[PDB]
Formats: sequence, structure tokens, C-alpha cells
Amino acid sequence: PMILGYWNVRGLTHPIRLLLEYTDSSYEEKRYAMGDAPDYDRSQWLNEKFKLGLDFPNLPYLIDGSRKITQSNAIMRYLARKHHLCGETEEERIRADIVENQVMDNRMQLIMLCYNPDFEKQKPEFLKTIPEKMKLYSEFLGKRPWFAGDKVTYVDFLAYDILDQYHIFEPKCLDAFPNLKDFLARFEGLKKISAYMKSSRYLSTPIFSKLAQWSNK
Amino acid sequence: PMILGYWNVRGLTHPIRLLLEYTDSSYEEKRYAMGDAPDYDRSQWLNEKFKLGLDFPNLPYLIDGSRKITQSNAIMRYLARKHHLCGETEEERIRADIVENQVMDNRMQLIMLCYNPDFEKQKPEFLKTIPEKMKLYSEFLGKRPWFAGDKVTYVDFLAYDILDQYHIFEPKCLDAFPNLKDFLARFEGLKKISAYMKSSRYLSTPIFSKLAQWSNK
Ligand SMILES: N[C@@H](CCC(=O)N[C@@H](CS[C@@H]1c2ccccc2-c2ccccc2[C@H]1O)C(=O)NCC(=O)O)C(=O)O
Ligand SMILES: N[C@@H](CCC(=O)N[C@@H](CS[C@@H]1c2ccccc2-c2ccccc2[C@H]1O)C(=O)NCC(=O)O)C(=O)O
Repeated sequence: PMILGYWNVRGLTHPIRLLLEYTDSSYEEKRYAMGDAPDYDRSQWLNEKFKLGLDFPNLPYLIDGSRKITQSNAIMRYLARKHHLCGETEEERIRADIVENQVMDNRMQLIMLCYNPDFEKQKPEFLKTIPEKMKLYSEFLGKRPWFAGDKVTYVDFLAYDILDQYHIFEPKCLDAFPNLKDFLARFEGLKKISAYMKSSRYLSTPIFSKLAQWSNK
Repeated sequence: PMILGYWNVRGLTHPIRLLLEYTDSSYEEKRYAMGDAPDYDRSQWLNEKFKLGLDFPNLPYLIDGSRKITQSNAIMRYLARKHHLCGETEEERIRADIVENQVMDNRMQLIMLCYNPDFEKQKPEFLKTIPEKMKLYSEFLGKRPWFAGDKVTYVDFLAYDILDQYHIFEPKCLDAFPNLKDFLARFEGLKKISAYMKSSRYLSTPIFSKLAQWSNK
């Protein structure tokens, strides 16, 4: 099968995993793992970083046959194209482009705070920043089944995961937004997702590496 | 006319600007201007932040009549799409997608350095990494005319931009890379581009904002 390479954690690859499962893809993984304190070895990835034929070597990577892909989003779009999970209208398309990109921004923000040396102090500030992010998501989604509109598409995977980690981080975070609440629920109800969540392949935590300041085991 | 909103610096919007020009889109701009130090007043933008009908208010933004778009890549594909500047085949789309995210990776690495108080102490280290990056681009492009292949697409705008910024950062960086130098001249030799760089609307620098440690002014 296809080979998904990434680190020993959730990080930014959950959407890929989920989607491979949703699509009935055949794949196996390679989960490199860093060593502990105090170096945090990377040797397992390093030794073959420039040995895999990847154009711009990085984690995660997807090896599908003769196709070698890097960049989380490109991976997502490749698999999206392979299975007809892209938006099919320009509106669906525009919505998807947007979600795709807002997701990473919100992701980068969570990540910045989780690696911040002064996590404790700047944070309650972050928490008060939440509601408003959620607010954007609720209103964008609206009355809609899925983020692009009437069709499940790959952004629904991106969306589900960040909404989840945000929710993981601030449990009440969704209380103000029902429809949001409903979406995870509806997402979790997709074909193979439920099985997958209960499976031995599921990797829900840690979201981050040891080093972190939050979500590190 | 469409309206392009962005700060009054190059930032990450250069690619849109080139594309609009290249596609001879009818448009107007609103280059919000930040105040100086020690406050960096952001009121020009802030005053209209939440009134533009934007899904997730941010900059840049593009308003094309009824349609409101945020997230640059989003912006670039929308326009790419109205003028057939997207990959046409599976191979093309994969290259374009990778490149799309890869530019954004190399981009943030730059800003990261450029807003780091410790900038002079970090440079030396950053400079080391540069050739390694150009090489990745030189090799990926190889003997293709365009980043995705035979035909120009919106990802060349993304590419020209980043490579140009790096070059600007370290003038010699494209020396070992004829491939690149040549891609740059070709890009810059495209009629509406040449034409635009000589226009009143051109804005090559500053690239970062006022609170940046490099290309701030
Ligand atoms: N833009 C790229 C991300 C590239 C990225 O930085 N890759 C990181 C892993 S994600 C990385 C990370 C590592 C551990 C734990 C968490 C994260 C993480 C989580 C979310 C978002 C981003 C990250 C990065 O810090 C990496 O280690 N790449 C290979 C290398 O540099 O040799 C993409 O979309 O794929
Ligand atoms: N992911 C979004 C970019 C979002 C981004 O951070 N926008 C910055 C503009 S780019 C941003 C930037 C700001 C000032 C000066 C330079 C830059 C810049 C330049 C190049 C690359 C990245 C940046 C960011 O700091 C911003 O001020 N958004 C509005 C807001 O926060 O309300 C996109 O790709 O469109």
C-alpha cells in the first residue's frame, strides 16, 4: 500500500489519517519517534530524510505507488482528488480554499502558545481569544451539513481536527455554538470514522512532542 | 472594480498584486497604513475590520462585488481559476499544491527570523540554511520552464515572490543556480509584469512591517 510518514504523535497529520480511513485507502505508516531528554533524537527520521526521493523533504509525507508527496495540505488535496472529495462548485471551491487556509492559521496559533516558554501567563489571554475564533467557524458553517455546503469534502477533515484540539484545550469552548457541536457529531458519524476512532490505529494524543508545554503525552 | 486590501508593505501579498496585473483584472487597492513605533497603531485596518462582510476578517482580502475572499492562497486560486492558471493534469496539480505550501513554509521562516529580537544573532544561522533551500527549488524546477511544467500557472507568482525575497535577503544566493536566475528573468520578462514593475503601483519594499528587524522601512 501507500505509506504515510510522520511523527509519533497527532500534530498536524490527523486530517490525513482520518481521511485515509474515510476513503477506505490502503496504507500503512511509519511513525518515527524522537528520543527523550535531553536531546530528543530525530535520528530515525534524519537518516532517511534525504533518502526517500521527496522533492521537498518533510513530515508528513505520503508515498503512493510512484507518487511522492509532501506538505500536509498537498497530501490532503491529492487524496481529495483521488476520491472526489473536493468542492464541485466555485462557491464550494471558494469555501474550501478559505477553510483550508483559516485552519492552518488557527493551528499555527495554538502551536505557538503550546511551545511558548511562558505558556502559563499568556494563555488565559489565548482562552479569551477562543470564543471569537469559534464564532467565525459557527457563522461560516451556518445551517450547512458540511463546511463547503452539501457535500463532504476534505476540508471537513481539517475542520473537525482543529475544532477538536481547540475543544480539547478549552472544554466549554463549544458550548456557545450548537451547530458546531453538531458538526463534530455528524463528522464522528461518517462511515468508517467511528470504527476508526475505536481502533488500534487511532492516535488521539499527544498532539505535540515532548518538548511542548501542553498536549505533550 | 475588485478591491484588494492589504497593509501598505509587500508582506505576503506581492503574489496577488502580480497576478491581478498579469491578468489585467480591473481593481483598486486599500493599503492600510500602520503607525510607527512604539505603538504600531493599527486603526486604519481596525476601523473597517468587521464591516467588510468578510467570513474570517483578515488581510489580504479581495472583494469582487458580492464575493468577499480572505486567505491569500484563496485569493490566488480564485483569480487563477478565472484565467485558467491552474495545473491542468494530475502531475501539474501535485506540483502546484506542493509549491503553494512550500513557499508558505519558506516564507514564515523568514518572518520568524525577521521579527525576532535576536535577529542579528540569528542571521548567521539562517544564512547557512539558505543554499539548501534554493537547491530544493532549483532541483524541483530542473529544466521545466514553469514550476508546474510547460505552462505558467499561479504558483509561479508564489515562486517568483519568495525566491525574489530570499535573493534580496542574500544577494548571492542564486549564483550557483542558473535555473533560478533564469526563471526570475523570464517571470519578470512577461509583458504585463515588466510593465507593472515600472508602474506607480509597484511596491517592492518594504517587505515586512514597521515592527520588523529587517525590511521594516
Ligand atoms: N507546512 C508543512 C509543515 C512542515 C513541518 O514543520 N513539519 C514538521 C512536523 S509538523 C511539526 C511538529 C512536530 C512535532 C509536533 C508537532 C508539530 C507540529 C504540529 C502542528 C503544526 C506544525 C507542527 C510542526 O511543528 C517536521 O518535523 N518536518 C520535517 C523536518 O523538519 O525534518 C506541512 O503542511 O506539511
Ligand atoms: N494566512 C493568511 C495571512 C494572515 C496574516 O497573518 N495576515 C497578517 C497579514 S500578513 C502578516 C503580516 C502583517 C504585517 C506585515 C507583514 C506581514 C506578513 C508578511 C509576509 C508574510 C506573513 C506576514 C504576516 O505577519 C495580518 O495582519 N492579518 C490581519 C489581522 O491579523 O487582523 C493568508 O495567507 O492570507
